[PDB]
Amino acid sequence: GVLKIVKVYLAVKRRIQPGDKMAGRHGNKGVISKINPIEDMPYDENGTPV
Amino acid sequence: SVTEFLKPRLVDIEQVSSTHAKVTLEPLERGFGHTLGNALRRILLSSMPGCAVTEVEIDGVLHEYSTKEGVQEDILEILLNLKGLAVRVQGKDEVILTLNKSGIGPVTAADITHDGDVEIVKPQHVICHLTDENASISMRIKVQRGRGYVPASTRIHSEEDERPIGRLLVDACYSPVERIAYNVEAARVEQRTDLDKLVIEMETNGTIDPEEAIRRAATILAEQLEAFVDLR
Amino acid sequence: SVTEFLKPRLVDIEQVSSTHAKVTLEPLERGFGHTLGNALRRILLSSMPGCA
Amino acid sequence: ATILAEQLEAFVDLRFDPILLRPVDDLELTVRSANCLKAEAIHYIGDLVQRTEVELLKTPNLGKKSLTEIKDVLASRGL
Amino acid sequence: GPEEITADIPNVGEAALSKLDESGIVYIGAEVTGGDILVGKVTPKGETQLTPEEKLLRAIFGEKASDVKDSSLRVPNGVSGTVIDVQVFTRDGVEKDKRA
Amino acid sequence: MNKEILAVVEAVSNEKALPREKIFEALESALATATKKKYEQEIDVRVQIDRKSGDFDTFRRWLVVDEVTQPTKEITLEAARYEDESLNLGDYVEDQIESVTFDRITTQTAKQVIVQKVREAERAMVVDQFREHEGEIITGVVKKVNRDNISLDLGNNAEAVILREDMLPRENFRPGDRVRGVLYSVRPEARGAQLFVTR
Amino acid sequence: KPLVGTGMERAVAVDSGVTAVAKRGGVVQYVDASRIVIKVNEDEMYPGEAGIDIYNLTKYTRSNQNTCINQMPCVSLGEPVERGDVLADGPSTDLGELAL
Repeated sequence: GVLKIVKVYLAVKRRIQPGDKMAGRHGNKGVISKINPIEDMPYDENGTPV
Repeated sequence: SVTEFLKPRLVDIEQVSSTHAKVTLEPLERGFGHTLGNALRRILLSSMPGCAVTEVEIDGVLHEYSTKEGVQEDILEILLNLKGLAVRVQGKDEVILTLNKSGIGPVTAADITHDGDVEIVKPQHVICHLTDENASISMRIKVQRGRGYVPASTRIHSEEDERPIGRLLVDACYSPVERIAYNVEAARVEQRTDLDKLVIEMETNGTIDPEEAIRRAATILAEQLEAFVDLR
Repeated sequence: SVTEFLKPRLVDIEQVSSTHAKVTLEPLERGFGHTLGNALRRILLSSMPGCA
Repeated sequence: ATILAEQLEAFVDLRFDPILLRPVDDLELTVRSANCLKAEAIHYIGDLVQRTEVELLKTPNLGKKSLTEIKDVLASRGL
Repeated sequence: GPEEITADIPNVGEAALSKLDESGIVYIGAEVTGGDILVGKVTPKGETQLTPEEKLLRAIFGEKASDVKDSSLRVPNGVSGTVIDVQVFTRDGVEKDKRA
Repeated sequence: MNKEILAVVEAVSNEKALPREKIFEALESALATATKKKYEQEIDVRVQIDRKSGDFDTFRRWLVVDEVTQPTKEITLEAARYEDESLNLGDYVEDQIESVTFDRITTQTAKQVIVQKVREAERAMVVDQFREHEGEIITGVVKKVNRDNISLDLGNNAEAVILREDMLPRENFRPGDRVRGVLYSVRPEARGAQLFVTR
Repeated sequence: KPLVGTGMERAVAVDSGVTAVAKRGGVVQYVDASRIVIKVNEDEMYPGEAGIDIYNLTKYTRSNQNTCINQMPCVSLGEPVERGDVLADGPSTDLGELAL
């Protein structure tokens, strides 16, 4: 019955955002709550933020 | 002398390397060395103008998810490498650069045809590798000046004009300051034995002078504090 | 442009009493409010001259 | 606010073309078109740009494509 | 009657057809969003097999709108991305388009 | 190529309203617009299909002036040595050949020019055959009514538009009313309001 | 790569077919993002053949869960290779080690 088929592949670049599910390798899971600014996160003596 | 405050001033710019640097401010009274210093950090990591790559154009490439014959790395890898490129633009806020290369080997940032007003901080920065002798790469790089981080999604939603197929869009990271660390230590002057001095260590990408960054941060802080001074 | 920055416009002053007061600043650049508040709080707490 | 701003007083401290002199062969035009321009008594692009178009084909050894090309590159350069 | 893929689609603007090629398939590497036409398809309806009228009335006020109704595939709402690959499968005995 | 043009010229329902000469001239103009769209420059040209001879060709219109902008249509007032010009102004050439007529822009402009020519020709021969009727009383039936102008139908693809300016301040044509009305003026110059019928 | 691992990542990466593994040892005659052509060694020559083998790495192919599958070349031009070594890393693989 069908004489032609057209297939189109669409690529989407998904970035991280609040609500995405993140977790480690020890069963600890959670959801991103806030994309904090770089200047808001705590920093060590050398000034490198977490 | 409680009514009047001693005026701080810059006393030393210790340039460790092309990127790492240290700035000394003296003198500062009691907790000021913390407070002001903290503000500077919170101004330096978010409100520092800088030049970043916005758009890329490759003659033989029509979308970033494809691959080009003769190059070892992917087109997306090339865009990601170009994202970290640091350049200094003087005179205007919009520069188009041309990169032409042919032959086996890496393609360093020095291969970009400089226009005189635009300077390449890291000529040895790698972009891609041509593993074929008869392989030619021609690329047009668009660089702009701005502040903060502007994702490509913001640009595509703005949709000022339709772009022809083959004009790749990359995320813009205009901030040229990467690390800031402030320290407060004792200062000896006029036997006061109570004033403090502030040492700010800045690790940047090298396109902005640390003294200029400090001046801009102070100007921004004063402009913000002007409204509080007025108080309607 | 690039040098331009947002300035507060809705500076509202509410007088709860002769001493208690609330000041509302609207709007500010993202993160600038924390800097201004912390700096003003520290200056008022540990630097205001006065007789005691 | 006045104290904080005055603490930053010492820190704020803030508030004829080159192608024309080049020979006509630099007009990215064909060599035959360059010879046509030379035969036009115009050896430099300055004379061609300054003067209105004239003798575009009155000179010898003219071809249609070169006749189009000389004026096309003259208009495209916009010197 | 059999449906065919063609660039011409009834009552659509030129902006919608700009993304499509002459054959009737969106160009590879073209950014598309919800509502765009990736491939233009039209199905015969009501009447057909009248080619002189089709040639003569290709843009007259009758426009043979009821003769062929639009069935072009559209991007689902809320889906955005870049086209990276197009595949065409055609049964034997059917003329192959240029994209194939 | 040619067979298509004979097919589209022999399938015209209004052969009286589209004779071969005017429809082929419209096709020439459409192909000129297609060539304008094809090239990045703007050059007005003519085709001269050669209706009864065979295939078609393309020409080039110079429009001799002293300007330099848009070089494709610029020629000096005295450049007439070779190429058989021998004139001061108005010299045209047969230079450009092999113009593609199978493209989106070409097909779109061809069809648009064809339908526009259909409309212009039908207006021309509904204004030519009803121009001598000026000063005489001719009836009609209205079809569309608006706040600025209304439309009337006469017969044989005849449409008239009457404006508020043509209305007298006191006398008006009520919607749905048909009556004999004198033909005050006939204006072939304006495509709209072709038959200025009033009382 | 995982800073803290269990040492089993290499086995999982090699056993899975996501990454390209050199069937025979030799040198990388031609390295490219699309294909890798390797000239095998004289010791491992099969009789009556040219002596080169070509691996065509899959690029940006949709998976079952609508996820991109990308194979990136690992070796460089002129680098000797041996049987069992990883020539191109598959998705979520770094230097022949699985990295999720």
